[PDB]
Amino acid sequence: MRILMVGLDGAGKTTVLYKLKLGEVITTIPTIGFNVETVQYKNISFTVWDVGGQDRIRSLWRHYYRNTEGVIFVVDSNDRSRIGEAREVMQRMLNEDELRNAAWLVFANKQDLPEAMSAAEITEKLGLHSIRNRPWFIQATCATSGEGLYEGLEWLSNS
Amino acid sequence: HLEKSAVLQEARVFNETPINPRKCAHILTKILYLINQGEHLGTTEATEAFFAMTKLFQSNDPTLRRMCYLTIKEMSCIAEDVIIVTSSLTKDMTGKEDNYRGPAVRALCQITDSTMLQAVERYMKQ
Amino acid sequence: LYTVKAILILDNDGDRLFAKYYDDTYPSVKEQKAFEKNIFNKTHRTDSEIALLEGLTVVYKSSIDLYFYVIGSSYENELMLMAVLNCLFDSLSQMLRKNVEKRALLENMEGLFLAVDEIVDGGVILESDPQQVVHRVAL
Amino acid sequence: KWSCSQVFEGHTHYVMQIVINPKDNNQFASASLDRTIKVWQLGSSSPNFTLEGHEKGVNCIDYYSGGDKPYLISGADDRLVKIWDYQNKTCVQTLEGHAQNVSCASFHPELPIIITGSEDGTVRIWHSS
Repeated sequence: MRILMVGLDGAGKTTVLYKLKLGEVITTIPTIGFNVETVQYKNISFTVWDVGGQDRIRSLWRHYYRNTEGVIFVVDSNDRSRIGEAREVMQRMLNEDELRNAAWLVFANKQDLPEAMSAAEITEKLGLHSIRNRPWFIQATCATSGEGLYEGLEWLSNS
Repeated sequence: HLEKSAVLQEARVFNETPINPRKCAHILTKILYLINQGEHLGTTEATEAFFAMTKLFQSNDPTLRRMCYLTIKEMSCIAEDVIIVTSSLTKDMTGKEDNYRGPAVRALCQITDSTMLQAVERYMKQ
Repeated sequence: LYTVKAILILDNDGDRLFAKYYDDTYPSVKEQKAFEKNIFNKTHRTDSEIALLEGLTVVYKSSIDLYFYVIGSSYENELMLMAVLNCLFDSLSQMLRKNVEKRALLENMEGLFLAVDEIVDGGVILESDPQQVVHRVAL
Repeated sequence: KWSCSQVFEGHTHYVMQIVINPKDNNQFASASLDRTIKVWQLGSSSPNFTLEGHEKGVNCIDYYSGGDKPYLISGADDRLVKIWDYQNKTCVQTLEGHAQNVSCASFHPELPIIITGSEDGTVRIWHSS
């Protein structure tokens, strides 16, 4: 299974990936580029493309769209200023023809932080209810603990 | 020997999911052949082939690594959004064996520009 | 930093089976082939380790259906250039798993391309040890 | 009044030394003679990642101090002190240490050197460049 994981910078995309691959919480640098890794979960081998979220790189995601079976969209639940921006990025991503049938999994992340928005709140802000054309799911996660990560891999594998 | 259009085109599959070190390495050999035999690449297809190859750097095989160094230098100037390949070259460059070591520094440094200069320095000093 | 101007391995007409230009003076096919025809015409049907063409010492050798070239400066001599040319012949032979002829080169176009880039790098002599080149390259 | 806040279970051998990372005090590394130095977080009993910092057990762990220095050092009884970068996860270099089992090794903060000690009664200072 081919997976594209994106989201704004600092959402926790690489932390998520290497928690999944190494069971370890690594010390990230901003990703100017991608990381690509293969992860085994329950007889599925997920090839995850973690593509950096800062602006220059954001402009490049479209090259990773093609062949994508599922999309992990990571959100920093503690950052309320950038939630609209996330909504804007994700909405036009939903309009992409190469992403047309891909399974849509939102991770509301850093759920560990006291003022993190809830997954329900995030669902309203991102406009997730309005997707009728394909599968979507939202999952509260904490990438450092590992909470919600495998519930994500589970949902994804049931595409 | 070859046709530049067909070979530049079929390279675009790398950009998607297929990585197939054998097939891609061959396709790369063909690129080097088009230049060597004496031909001139077409820019759209070249630009496309360049973005595709960077995915191929994930798989670490000494022949595929080799193809990748010559092909990116030749295709570097007739290609766009080449910057993505720096990381992949550093990853290769630190990997011990002369096949990677020497050929990568040369391919990396050619593509590398003053912004990118800083990145290559630890690996360069070594 | 500069010794080798270019390396060419040419069929017995001077046409490009191969050339890889360690000069920036031939990138276009027309002129790369012209150069190749030029060096092959002087040097050929008189085998020695010396030729003087274009004011540059050209060192060359031959095989069954190829003439093998290093072009370098003429402030030097044949022997310095020859060490590159010997590497070029040798390394291709050991690499391909067959002596340099048009057939060996064509048989493995990839081994040939990679092997020559290790020998010369932008006109500096990167490598000159045939053994080193061959291990360094993977078919 | 010195209640047991958390217990860390990870190390399978004699935990020779503990140091706190100065970039996140919630993180510490512990060196154990099990040929690793494991970076742990307070929150997590278990070591959230393991580094295999040495080959003949790790006597000491230290961080190279600062707000922008993610480094580990390992000392071992293989006569050697090793420098590691925790950010990249590679072993930056190996330090000759001493001519006998390196008892401990540490980083000086200001000066570019590593100061090591050995059971041969000798201390050596190495330039970290």
